[PDB]
Amino acid sequence: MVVKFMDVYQRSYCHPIETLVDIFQEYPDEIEYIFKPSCVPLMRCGGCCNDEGLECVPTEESNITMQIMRIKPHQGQHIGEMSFLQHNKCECRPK
Amino acid sequence: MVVKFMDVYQRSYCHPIETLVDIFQEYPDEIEYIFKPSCVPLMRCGGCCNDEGLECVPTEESNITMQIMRIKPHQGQHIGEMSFLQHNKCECRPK
Amino acid sequence: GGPSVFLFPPKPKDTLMISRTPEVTCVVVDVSHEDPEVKFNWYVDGVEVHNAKTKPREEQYNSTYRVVSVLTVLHQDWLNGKEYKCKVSNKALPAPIEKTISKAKGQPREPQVYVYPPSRDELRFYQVSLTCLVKGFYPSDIAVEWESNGQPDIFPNGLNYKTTPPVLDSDGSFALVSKLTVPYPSWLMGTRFSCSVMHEALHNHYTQKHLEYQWP
Amino acid sequence: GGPSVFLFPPKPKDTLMISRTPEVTCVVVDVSHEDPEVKFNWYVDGVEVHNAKTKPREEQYNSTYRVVSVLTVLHQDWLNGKEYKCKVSNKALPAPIEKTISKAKGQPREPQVYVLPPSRDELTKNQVSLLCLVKGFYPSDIAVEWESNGQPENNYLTWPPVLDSDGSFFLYSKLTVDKSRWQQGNVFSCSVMHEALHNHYTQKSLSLS
Amino acid sequence: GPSVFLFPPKPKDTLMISRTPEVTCVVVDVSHEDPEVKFNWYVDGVEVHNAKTKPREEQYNSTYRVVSVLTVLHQDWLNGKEYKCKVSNKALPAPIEKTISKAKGQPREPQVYVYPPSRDELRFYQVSLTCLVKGFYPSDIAVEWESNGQPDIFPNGLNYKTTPPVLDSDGSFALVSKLTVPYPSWLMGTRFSCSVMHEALHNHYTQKHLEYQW
Amino acid sequence: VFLFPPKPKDTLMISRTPEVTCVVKFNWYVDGVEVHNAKTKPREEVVSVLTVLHQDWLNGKEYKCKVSIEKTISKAKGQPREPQVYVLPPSRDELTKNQVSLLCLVKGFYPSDIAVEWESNGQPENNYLTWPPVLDSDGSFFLYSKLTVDKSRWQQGNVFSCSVMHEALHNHYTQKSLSLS
Ligand SMILES: *[C@@H]1O[C@H](CO[C@@H]2O[C@@H](C)[C@@H](O)[C@@H](O)[C@@H]2O)[C@@H](O[C@@H]2O[C@H](CO)[C@@H](O[C@@H]3O[C@H](CO[C@H]4O[C@H](CO)[C@@H](O)[C@H](O)[C@@H]4O[C@@H]4O[C@H](CO)[C@@H](O)[C@H](O)[C@H]4NC(C)=O)[C@@H](O)[C@H](O[C@H]4O[C@H](CO)[C@@H](O)[C@H](O)[C@@H]4O[C@@H]4O[C@H](CO)[C@@H](O)[C@H](O)[C@H]4NC(C)=O)[C@@H]3O)[C@H](O)[C@H]2NC(C)=O)[C@H](O)[C@H]1NC(C)=O
Ligand SMILES: *[C@@H]1O[C@H](CO[C@@H]2O[C@@H](C)[C@@H](O)[C@@H](O)[C@@H]2O)[C@@H](O[C@@H]2O[C@H](CO)[C@@H](O[C@@H]3O[C@H](CO[C@H]4O[C@H](CO)[C@@H](O)[C@H](O)[C@@H]4O[C@@H]4O[C@H](CO)[C@@H](O)[C@H](O)[C@H]4NC(C)=O)[C@@H](O)[C@H](O[C@H]4O[C@H](CO)[C@@H](O)[C@H](O)[C@@H]4O[C@@H]4O[C@H](CO)[C@@H](O)[C@H](O)[C@H]4NC(C)=O)[C@@H]3O)[C@H](O)[C@H]2NC(C)=O)[C@H](O)[C@H]1NC(C)=O
Ligand SMILES: *[C@@H]1O[C@H](CO)[C@@H](O[C@@H]2O[C@H](CO)[C@@H](O[C@@H]3O[C@H](CO[C@H]4O[C@H](CO)[C@@H](O)[C@H](O)[C@@H]4O[C@@H]4O[C@H](CO)[C@@H](O)[C@H](O)[C@H]4NC(C)=O)[C@@H](O)[C@H](O[C@H]4O[C@H](CO)[C@@H](O)[C@H](O)[C@@H]4O)[C@@H]3O)[C@H](O)[C@H]2NC(C)=O)[C@H](O)[C@H]1NC(C)=O
Ligand SMILES: C[As](C)(=O)[O-]
Ligand SMILES: C[As](C)(=O)[O-]
Repeated sequence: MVVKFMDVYQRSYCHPIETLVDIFQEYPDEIEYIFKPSCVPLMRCGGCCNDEGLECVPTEESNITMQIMRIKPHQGQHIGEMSFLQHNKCECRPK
Repeated sequence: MVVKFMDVYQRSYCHPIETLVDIFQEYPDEIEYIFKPSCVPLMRCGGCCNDEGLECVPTEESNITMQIMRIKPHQGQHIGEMSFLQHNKCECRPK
Repeated sequence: GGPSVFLFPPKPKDTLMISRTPEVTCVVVDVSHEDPEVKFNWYVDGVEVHNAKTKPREEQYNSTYRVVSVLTVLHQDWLNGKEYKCKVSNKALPAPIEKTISKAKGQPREPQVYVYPPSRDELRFYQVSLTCLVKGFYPSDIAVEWESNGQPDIFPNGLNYKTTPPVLDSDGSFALVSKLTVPYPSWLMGTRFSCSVMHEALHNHYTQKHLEYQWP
Repeated sequence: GGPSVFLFPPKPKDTLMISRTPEVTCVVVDVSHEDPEVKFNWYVDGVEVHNAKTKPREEQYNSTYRVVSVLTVLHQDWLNGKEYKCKVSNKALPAPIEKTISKAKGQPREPQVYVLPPSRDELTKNQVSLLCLVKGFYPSDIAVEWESNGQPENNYLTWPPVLDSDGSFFLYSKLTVDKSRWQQGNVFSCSVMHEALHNHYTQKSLSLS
Repeated sequence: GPSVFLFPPKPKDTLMISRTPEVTCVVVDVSHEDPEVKFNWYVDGVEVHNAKTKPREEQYNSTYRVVSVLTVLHQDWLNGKEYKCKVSNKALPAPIEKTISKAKGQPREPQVYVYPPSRDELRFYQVSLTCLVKGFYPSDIAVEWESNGQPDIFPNGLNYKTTPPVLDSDGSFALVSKLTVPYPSWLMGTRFSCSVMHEALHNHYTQKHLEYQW
Repeated sequence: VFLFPPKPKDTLMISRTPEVTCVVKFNWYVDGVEVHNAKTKPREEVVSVLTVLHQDWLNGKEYKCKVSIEKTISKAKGQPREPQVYVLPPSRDELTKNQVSLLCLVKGFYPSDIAVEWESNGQPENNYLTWPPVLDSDGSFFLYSKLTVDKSRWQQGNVFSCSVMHEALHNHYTQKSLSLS
């Protein structure tokens, strides 16, 4: 079938979407470790706006804590809590 | 609360996840046009694997047609049916 | 204490479309369970009439009934300024309550209808606003609706519009604004939105203004 | 029954501009010529205040009196939700009547202001209608004005707030101007004042261009 | 003619004193014209009058299914006593007789070994834990898996399958049990245990544990 | 009569002869068509062996044996699945003994027809035990094969290989090897 223009534009419009974020990029200081899973699912703002002069940005954020396997080469490894920043509201605003 | 390791790891594991893709990434040569929406939501392989020697790749693919509006700046616009590649099945495979 | 009465006029759309049936509604509140019977007597320009429609009493959360009576009226009767009186008799009332209602007297005046597209500043939101200005009309009885040529695929739940109640303008006429909220892509894709106004001072009691996206 | 009491809140512009004075007004009607005495007691969150001012008694046409008491309040107190109580005592009443008022509770929402130029259809008339759309605000307390080249305008109509589908409010304000003034290129401005606005004030302008 | 099948008690019932071992005598292919069935139970030749017979069962193939259950003492079965079920019906001229007893032969203690998944299996989300049980005699045995992730990680139970015991080259029996679990439950350090019940084991019971090793 | 299918290894290798065994005058009918290429072995104080061709048995043809009673057999129907093959080295506890058990896990295959063998250094290892397939929870089959070897042979570093043959494997064959360390 075809996805009607109405449905396409709505689903792609600026909103919080589940996104897989690499842990190193959220904890670049903890580069001495290896994480399992190396990627975590986080609600992040994504999608397109009604004009090119606007950008999808978060308006209210929140923290979420997840259990991650932290591995240090040849020293040890354990499940540890790690906090991550998630987006609860998004809005299109000028660049 | 804290997200249990079971839940984190399962949701992070190689699977087809709704992903917002820039139309230009799929049509890099259609330069003379503006697209609305500029991005489309496509099922694409993403997530982490059980071993660093493995990668998440698609094993079953298909196309999906969407109504996208095409704009030529100083001429006009029109709604057309563009097709995109989506990933139906994903598996961890040796590199 | 005692029960109270409220007499409501017909819907403007009903008085202006021959297909529809206008009706005057007499509502009685604060009716006790001990004495729940209410007798309605209707009069039109003084003469009594017996085509009244009785509604089943309605229990309210405050342990009291809401008794209603509905009188259907002729379109020309209401528009010609006839007076409708509801007389209410209840065991808890030492004397029956009377209430009258009639169309506002005054030279009818034709509404002007103007439609405005969204402001460019509003594009920062997914939903955009279409505006319909209706001014210069008398009496205040008027009906305003929105339509679209969009198939039910576009608006399966209908259109989300709200309208200000009419208020008096500087020239003795009434004026209002109706705001229609629609998703931007429905405006962008060329959907044609229409503001339909029904008023007695209009030819055929009906007019319409249309609105759609414009390209340079 | 007997005398009736109605308690009115401050004007939105008075609570928002520090230069102005917000006041709560306690109006007593249906006062008889037999028992014309009226005493007021004012309370802020239950604590009694004594800065109220009673206006001179006003005889009405239905052979009753209208007694008014005005209480000056603090801007922050009203905006912080403090409760203002008027207690009215009159020999014709079994017990005193008590009325309370306070700002509406709930998360305030910032309004967005949009100015709409006149439609092409109306450009055949001697006067055109400029519209100011204010939507998405809470609470409903708000003030709207028009200006042009500095001088304020006078011939404009503002409708009261309407409850929108998402629980916020919206309104329109209509400015009537001579078509020549519009087509001459003058700049017209819509000024809005609301709690949730930066400095309680925003302004949007439009002109033919 | 109707057929008879005589089944022995569950190995788990004979090894736990808290349980009740029972020998079951099933009869199939019972016609509607001659539905009656008689049961005569014998142990060491002596007849017993303690079996409880369960009511017939209409089967999907229009035949009746009659079952009689006989309780036994733990010490009786483990000592090798012989049990016989005799069936009588008009559809068979001679009453069928079946016999069951515990296998004779020197009992042998099972050896239990556990294995983590092969590295090549990690390309799947579900991985396999293996428990080898060999060297035991007689074949009567019970094998189950357990985890300290029960019930909080595995509320619905554990997903494992076990081969029927087969005679190995040394005259003893051997089997393999495969437990399937999600990889992260294995990675996160959850303990998994292969539990074996057999008459030649101390307290009729032993356990081997498996954990992720770094 | 007991009509046994051919051996999985015979049906998968061209060099070998797959044959149905009509264990008890014989008459064979392939999907109806009668054949007389059958044979009858010496009566043992009887067996009729029907030579079949590889592709026909693997393509699901039906073979009836009618002796003078009719019984038929054919390959199992259903979406075939490729077997996964894993080899597990001896457990630490077993290394305290003079013999050690090498395990070959084969899971996720359909139909159940399969053949497993062991070998080392180019010579076939014979002291192994293979359990019949077990129906797994996902509708496919799995099995284990256990090779027993003297611990000395393992500790010396010799490589042992599990060979598996199944219709759904590329070339009908795959191999996994295993050694000390
Ligand atoms: C026991 O409970 C019941 C019901 O429960 C309650 O119902 C709702 C409304 C909430 O209160 C809930 O919290 C609660 O569950 C109580 O019944 C109520 O009683 C009061 C009186 O005490 C009535 O007030 C009047 O309301 C009318 C408006 O009524 C319309 O709009 C309502 C909006 O909610 C709606 O509920 C009504 O059903 C009615 O709706 C209309 O119905 C008609 C007919 O079906 C239909 O054609 C219309 O389309 C439809 N419209 C809408 C929008 O729904 C209001 O007009 C009255 O105001 C006049 O009178 C007042 C007192 O005299 C005065 O203060 C006003 O200023 C105004 O004054 C002037 O009066 C003169 C003549 O008197 C008149 O000529 C003038 O025009 C008028 N105005 C001016 C400027 O001069 C009045 O306020 C409620 O309607 C009624 N509710 C219902 C559902 O019936 C009951 O009171 C409770 N009992 C006790 C002891 O507590
Ligand atoms: C004798 O005469 C006097 C006065 O003289 C008369 O004045 C005029 C009106 C002409 O008729 C003259 O010819 C005549 O001489 C009568 O006094 C009147 O009494 C009625 C009640 O009987 C009062 O009605 C109330 O009015 C308020 C609104 O009042 C403001 O607006 C009026 C115009 O719209 C204006 O006239 C008033 O002066 C007042 O003006 C405000 O003043 C303040 C400070 O002074 C200022 O800050 C404001 O800016 C200003 N506003 C404006 C617009 O100018 C109305 O809100 C009331 O409605 C509530 O009460 C009703 C009945 O209780 C109820 O039905 C309503 O639903 C509503 O109450 C709801 O429910 C509860 C109440 O139970 C309430 O708590 C809720 O909040 C509310 N719900 C919602 C959703 O809101 C009410 O209708 C008149 O104001 C009053 N007139 C004056 C001038 O004081 C007297 O009645 C006569 N005697 C007899 C026997 O008839
Ligand atoms: C009408 O439908 C009936 C129901 O479908 C048919 O009944 C079936 O008839 C066939 C033969 O006609 C019998 O086949 C025998 O099965 C024995 C094993 O039975 C166990 O397993 C089956 C299937 O797994 C199960 O349904 C049975 O109920 C039984 O389960 C066991 O029950 C005991 C009793 O409590 C319990 O303790 C066990 O835990 C439990 N186990 C399991 C796994 O469930 C076989 O052992 C028989 O083997 C024969 O061949 C052997 C090798 O030569 C030989 O050594 C044996 O001596 C024996 O001769 C045999 O294959 C089915 O059991 C029977 N089903 C039931 C439920 O009774 C009926 O035949 C049919 N009538 C028609 C078509 O005319
Ligand atoms: C790009 As066209 C609408 O001219 O086919
Ligand atoms: C949803 As609200 C009460 O903050 O307008």
